[PDB]
Amino acid sequence: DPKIVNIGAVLSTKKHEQIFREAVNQANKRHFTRKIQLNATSVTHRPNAIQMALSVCEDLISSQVYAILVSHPPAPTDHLTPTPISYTAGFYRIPVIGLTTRMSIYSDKSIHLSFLRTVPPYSHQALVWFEMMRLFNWNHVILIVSDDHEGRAAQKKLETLLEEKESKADKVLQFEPGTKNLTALLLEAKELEARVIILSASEDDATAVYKSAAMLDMTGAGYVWLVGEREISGSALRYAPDGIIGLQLINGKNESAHISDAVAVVAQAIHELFEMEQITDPPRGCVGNTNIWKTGPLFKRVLMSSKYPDGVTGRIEFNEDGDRKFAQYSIMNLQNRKLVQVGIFDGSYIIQNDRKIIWPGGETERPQGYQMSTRLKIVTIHQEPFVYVRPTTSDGTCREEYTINGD
Amino acid sequence: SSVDIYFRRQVELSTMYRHMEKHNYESAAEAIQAVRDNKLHAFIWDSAVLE
Amino acid sequence: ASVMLNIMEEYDWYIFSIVTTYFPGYQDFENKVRSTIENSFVGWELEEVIHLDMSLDDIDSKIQNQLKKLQSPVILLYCTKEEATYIFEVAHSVGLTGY
Amino acid sequence: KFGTQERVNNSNAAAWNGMMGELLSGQADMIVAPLTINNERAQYIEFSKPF
Amino acid sequence: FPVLNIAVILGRTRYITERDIRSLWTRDMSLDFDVNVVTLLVQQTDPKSIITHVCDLMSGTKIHGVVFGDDTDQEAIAQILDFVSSQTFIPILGIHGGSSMIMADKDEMSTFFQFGASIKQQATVMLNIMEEYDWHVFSVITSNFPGYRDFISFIKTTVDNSFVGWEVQNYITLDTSYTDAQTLTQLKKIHSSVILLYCSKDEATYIFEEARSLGLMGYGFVWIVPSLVTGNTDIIPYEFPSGLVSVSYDDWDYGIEARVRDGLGIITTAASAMLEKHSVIPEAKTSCYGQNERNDPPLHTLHNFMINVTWDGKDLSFTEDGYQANPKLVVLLLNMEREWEKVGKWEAKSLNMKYPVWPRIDSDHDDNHLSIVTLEEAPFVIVENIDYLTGTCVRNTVPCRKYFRLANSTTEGTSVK
Ligand SMILES: *[C@@H]1O[C@H](CO)[C@@H](O[C@@H]2O[C@H](CO)[C@@H](O)[C@H](O)[C@H]2NC(C)=O)[C@H](O)[C@H]1NC(C)=O
Ligand SMILES: *[C@@H]1O[C@H](CO)[C@@H](O[C@@H]2O[C@H](CO)[C@@H](O)[C@H](O)[C@H]2NC(C)=O)[C@H](O)[C@H]1NC(C)=O
Ligand SMILES: *[C@@H]1O[C@H](CO)[C@@H](O[C@@H]2O[C@H](CO)[C@@H](O)[C@H](O)[C@H]2NC(C)=O)[C@H](O)[C@H]1NC(C)=O
Repeated sequence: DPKIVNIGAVLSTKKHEQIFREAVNQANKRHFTRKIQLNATSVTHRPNAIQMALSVCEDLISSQVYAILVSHPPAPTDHLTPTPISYTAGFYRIPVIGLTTRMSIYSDKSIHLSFLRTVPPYSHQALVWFEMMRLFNWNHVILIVSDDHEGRAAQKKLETLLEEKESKADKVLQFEPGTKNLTALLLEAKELEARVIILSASEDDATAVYKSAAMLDMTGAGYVWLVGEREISGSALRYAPDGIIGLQLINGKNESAHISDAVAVVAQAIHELFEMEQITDPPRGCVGNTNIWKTGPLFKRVLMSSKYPDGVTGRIEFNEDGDRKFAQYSIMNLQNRKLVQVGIFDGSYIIQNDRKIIWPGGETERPQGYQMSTRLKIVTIHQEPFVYVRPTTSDGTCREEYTINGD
Repeated sequence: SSVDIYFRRQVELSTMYRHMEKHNYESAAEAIQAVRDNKLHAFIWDSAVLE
Repeated sequence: ASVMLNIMEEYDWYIFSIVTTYFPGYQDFENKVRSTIENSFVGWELEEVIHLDMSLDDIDSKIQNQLKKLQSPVILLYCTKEEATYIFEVAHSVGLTGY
Repeated sequence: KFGTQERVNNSNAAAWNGMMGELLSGQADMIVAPLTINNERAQYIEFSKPF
Repeated sequence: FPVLNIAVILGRTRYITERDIRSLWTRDMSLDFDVNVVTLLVQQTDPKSIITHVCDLMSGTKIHGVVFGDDTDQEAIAQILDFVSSQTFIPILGIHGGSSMIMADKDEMSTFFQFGASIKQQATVMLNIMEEYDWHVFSVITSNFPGYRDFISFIKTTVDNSFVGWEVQNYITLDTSYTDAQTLTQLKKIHSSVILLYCSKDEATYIFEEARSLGLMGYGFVWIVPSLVTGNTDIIPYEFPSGLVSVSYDDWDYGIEARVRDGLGIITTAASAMLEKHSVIPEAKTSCYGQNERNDPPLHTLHNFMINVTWDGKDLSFTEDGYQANPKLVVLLLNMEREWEKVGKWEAKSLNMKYPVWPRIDSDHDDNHLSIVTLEEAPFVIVENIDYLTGTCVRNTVPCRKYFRLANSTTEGTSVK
């Protein structure tokens, strides 16, 4: 017997809705038709802050969708808009799959427990940096983060990567967002021995970061910069520097691929699911409900273990947090004040494109990150036998006083 | 002082830990002085500074 | 039983329990072990001895309640082969088979 | 004091501070003083062969 | 003069009308500050019903402040209303039940917040009980809902002081997704005195089922239960292996109706501290349409300028959860016959248990807790006062009790600490 098992989604435009329905129709042929029926429902996301969600409950929850897909609004406005749905479905215990939400704001699964997305967050980009750090053998770096769940998460992830190694926490630097005056900290940064730098921030903040950094001549050769996708993009580039490593997520802009891929992957999660018994349909009707949906966590469990490595977006596997695993990034260079692909990163191993490496100062290769410090500031305490303290005799610093043995 | 770690970790010495704590000093000059001043009957510190 | 003890001694597994069934020689097994374990100077520990068989339809309940208490690392089992199958399924449920 | 790891006020978790924390902090790259060498400190920092 | 606009909602399975308390609060409300009230009630809670209704009342009239009342303890509800708060910027609070029940960390934009209490603090309350009778707790598990990771740290923070001699035996997570068994087999490994629970009553229901099979229900495995479960005072799952401490704020101790007036008073005083003190208290203005950013955020709204206030002289200073920083708490024990007998009450810093002696669960077993008195002398035992500065006894000593002499008196007397 075939029961159309509805699915639901929120997408940027009606064309993408048609793409969704098309992929769904392709879906019946791939998984067994007799066992289950697939039906597609979606919304074009008219921009109402608290009413789209109203309709999600009124229409989609009333339609008991077995799962929902979501994408970042086509209109280029707002940040992390898909907060409400994760809460709203949360009562429903209905799995949600995001296509375009690479933002780490919804990483907080203690309140975003029902939340998920195919793309890895900005924090996971650190996987690259550790591998990058691994190749070049610089164990000494500096980390500059904005102060928020995003930056702190990035720090936690990278440090966790380092934890397997002897923990490497030298020179972490936290600044708070929206701050135009940031030079003072960099003066502090010069002091530190390590010459390689990595940073995560928003585009607006990054302008201020580079603006302040250029004043103190931080960009000069013997210094290295590693950065997030957001940093290379936008206004960050214009008052922006040269020879700095950068990252861009593969197929990040285009959800449709992620739509077909996520749906194929979800299909494994639901079709396999029905192999199990004691299943319950998602709560039908928003009204009359206060209870969770017992199946939902199970649906999450299979869906996280869904496999489907072959895919339009690339290999698919999910980490413990529900974040995607081994997403491919394309390394970017600033050559001649323009973005170029020096190499591309896929899987656990980096790949080197034919293009010549660029660094600060123009050297083909710039491996050494330990110039070091000629002068050491030494500290002590006042302990009588091994240390003595006398005031400078007037201006003169010291006395010609002699040891018992004549010296 | 590092011996405080010994008293800390030594639950066996908890009694002494507090007994000690309540009389502690910012420095050796005052700690030696108390015994010299006879304010405090006993002083505890590592030998190299003390001998 | 002696060989079981020698094996345990060789790996120096001092602490152990015995799960047995009403199957023949169970009482003596305990007796032989008592003497063998008792004579030695060493302070090895016998944790539990369990004697169980189906009685009515609560054998699983009673067995499960009785088996659940045990915490020991090294278990000597004694029963018919088939019974061993059932006891092992039950142990797999109990989590006693694990590392 | 050279300093010891202690509860940081309300936070209750903090660096040893004093001479050592300045060292972690990077105020003083290297510490030359009469410092006893112990494991609690040892995990945090490298120590030379005892003098 | 000011003529503020306010709304309050009573939702319930227990009988009272908002009108009753409406006129009451306005009478009580009347002298202190100007207020205009619209009262509405709704029978059962839903994400859609509540959202729709609150937007329905708010938009029609430009109310500035409201409160929420319910006869239900559902866990999700708080978050939902909180979500509305992040977008609206309209102050909200709640006096009873679920809204009063704790919720996950508040967003950067201020939300509604009367329910939460530093869970850490809550645990320290529980620890006070543990300090009296609990050491080497059996287990602390981040099983479900908010703070699985968060609860985990504090236990460490509590343990980190190392003032006394604290320690843990069981430290795991998990429940529903796979066989309960990995967590269960791990749980089998722990062998300790007090079980610590941080899971919802629903989860707990299953956990009760787990514990009986597990053997946790048996003696030597006390349960420490928070509001996560405790919240359903009216309803206790029979399978809930009783005698374990279940404790949260009590309805009998404080009237549910009682909470609303005070809050209204606080609102009034907030306005007197904001409005009177050179500030404009703006209306909600836009809640149900488009995405225009609600004509931007109100300038100088000053909602959180005061977090530690009083009302009627009551120290109702608030926490980061908006919660009375003077936690008014009572200790409740799951009794032998489905009853939350008042185990004790918590006042300020000090922890109070009504009965000094530890109750024998059912019949005394294997001569447990034999009452032994050892005379004190230079040769064998020696008694000194506990470190009251910490409120604790010396680690290498034993905390001791005695009966404060009251021979003539009916009472045995208490000579504790
Ligand atoms: C399968 O789902 C689709 C999409 O939700 C349904 O198509 C809608 O049908 C309703 C009828 O109530 C129309 O009002 C909509 O215009 C249709 N498309 C939408 C909602 O955008 C379809 O009816 C469902 N199939 C069945 C058998 O119910
Ligand atoms: C941002 O603020 C910093 C700190 O006030 C400014 O740094 C000061 O620059 C002035 C020169 O105008 C010096 O006299 C001070 O000594 C600097 N401060 C310190 C720490 O001594 C900085 O000028 C401001 N931004 C800029 C570049 O205008
Ligand atoms: C986003 O997805 C669309 C649709 O899948 C891609 O458009 C396809 O581009 C390929 C180029 O090899 C064509 O062969 C197809 O005919 C196009 N439509 C399809 C596949 O149905 C588009 O390429 C994707 N975005 C990017 C940047 O690759």
